[PDB]
Amino acid sequence: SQAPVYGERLEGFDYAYPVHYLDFTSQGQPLSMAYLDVAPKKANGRTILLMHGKNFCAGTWERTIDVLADAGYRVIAVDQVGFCKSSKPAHYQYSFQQLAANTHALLERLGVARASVIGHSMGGMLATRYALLYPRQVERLVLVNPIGLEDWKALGVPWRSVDDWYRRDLQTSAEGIRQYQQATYYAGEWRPEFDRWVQMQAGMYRGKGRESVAWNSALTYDMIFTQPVVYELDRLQMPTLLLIGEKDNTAIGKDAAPAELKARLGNYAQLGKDAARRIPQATLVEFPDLGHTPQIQAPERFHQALLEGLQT
Ligand SMILES: [Cl-]
Ligand SMILES: [Cl-]
Repeated sequence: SQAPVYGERLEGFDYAYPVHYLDFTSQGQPLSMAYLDVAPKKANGRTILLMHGKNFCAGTWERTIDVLADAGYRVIAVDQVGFCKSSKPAHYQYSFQQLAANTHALLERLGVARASVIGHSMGGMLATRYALLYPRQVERLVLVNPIGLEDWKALGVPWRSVDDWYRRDLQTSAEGIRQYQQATYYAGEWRPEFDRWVQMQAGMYRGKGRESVAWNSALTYDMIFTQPVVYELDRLQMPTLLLIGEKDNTAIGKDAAPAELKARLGNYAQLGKDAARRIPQATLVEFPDLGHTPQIQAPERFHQALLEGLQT
């Protein structure tokens, strides 16, 4: 339907590639991580790991998967615990290290010794933590409009409790999602193909799993707010490519910030330059006219930059 209802683990919503699952135990819980694993026709000898944003899923990478597999990469796209088709635990203490370790464990089981890691938005923050933890196993890091290029709390963004994130998140609607995404993701543009991703998210808040979805969303908002990576960008040991749509204005808590602080948050035109300065081996690629999700807003241009930036 036009306002579809999806389950707690995105039951009813199809990814464009076959979905696999890995069962494991963490923090005393049985958990399941969904992932895509796509092989190239002719292997180039490299493997790519793709990490979704907070509000997107492994499936939202579909065009990037097609492009990279066609270029000869093995492509793995994983749904983190708390997200999408993976488990929504009743209880979990989230950290970027814990999620990175869960992912590292999956890559071990998939036989991957080393990968090039691409993270969008929250996935970028996570990819950063992954790269800090496992540098010998990350040959190249790519961050696509990552969050975490400024430490919001340190700028004066007011803290919100897990409980208050939870109550706020239960109000999520497709109308509200679209208002946010058209402005922040796509630089005021909209195309009908963007609607699939809005309804993917909105439909989880319609079903029987909506409280579990909201609770995990609250725990992961808390993780993003309390556990910055920005101070350690100077520790990154491999070449890092920053692909930044400069119309992005993403910042945690920007709507509860006073006007004077709103005006200063999420300035991606500056945040990219700042990150490039601090990362030892950085290459910055700016797209002046694209927003938070350049890979969806302008797929051909984004993919041409990414393929070239991945080359050794
Ligand atoms: Cl704080
Ligand atoms: Cl160190």
